[PDB]
Amino acid sequence: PQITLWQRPLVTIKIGGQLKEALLDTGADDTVLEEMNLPGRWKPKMIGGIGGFIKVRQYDQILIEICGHKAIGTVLVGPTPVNIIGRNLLTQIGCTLNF
Amino acid sequence: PQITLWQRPLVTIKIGGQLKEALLDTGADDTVLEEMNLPGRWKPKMIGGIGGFIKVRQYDQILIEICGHKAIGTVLVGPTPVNIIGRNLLTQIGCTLNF
Ligand SMILES: CC(C)CN(C[C@@H](O)[C@H](Cc1cccc(F)c1)NC(=O)O[C@H]1[C@H]2CO[C@H]3OC[C@@H]1[C@H]3C2)S(=O)(=O)c1ccc2nc(NC3CC3)sc2c1
Repeated sequence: PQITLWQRPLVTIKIGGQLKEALLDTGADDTVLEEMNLPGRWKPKMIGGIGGFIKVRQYDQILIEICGHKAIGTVLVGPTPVNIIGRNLLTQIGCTLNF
Repeated sequence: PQITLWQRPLVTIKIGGQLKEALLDTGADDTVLEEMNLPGRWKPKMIGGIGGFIKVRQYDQILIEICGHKAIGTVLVGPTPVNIIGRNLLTQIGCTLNF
């Protein structure tokens, strides 16, 4: 699709057997999801944003279906206020900005 | 232009007589710039992001030239780690996401 930006660019994702909504976020290097139940091992990481940092669990080689496209990569799970799809996965689905 | 997302989507902006770089950020509702010298009145505001909140100065009807396109709107100025162009201004320059 083409998505204009008059509203937040939310999409449906499927990850870990679960359906969620997430924001297509060109300002995010990485993908950060709300606390959720994922299988597998993970590693602790801290990440920064506008208001300081948060501790996240880093999961690698996770499958995520984003508005009907499949992608595999790193997903960070922790206390983010919004589910964010970052450039690590936006590149895999072929997303571009245009103006 | 069309911008792919293998690198951060940075652009040059001109605001308040000054040249800066900023990130085209579809995950940002509003535009948030580093502390900088802007003329005019402003109002205090707090905004939230991944790691808590920050206090910003809200300036309205500010002219900003973003990669060669002009836009007028609200700019929030405060301790953000990165200069962010949000959807309030991305819509004015006609920016879309595509995949
Ligand atoms: C600050 C930008 C630079 C980065 N952020 C991505 C922005 O798009 C976030 C998304 C957002 C939206 C809503 C709530 C949020 F909690 C967060 N928007 C944002 O703060 O906007 C603020 C501000 C704008 O107006 C309004 O609109 C939303 C909200 C409110 C006030 S990030 O989430 O912090 C991030 C994400 C991934 C990531 N990966 C990293 N990896 C390591 C470096 C390698 S670091 C890193 C940091």
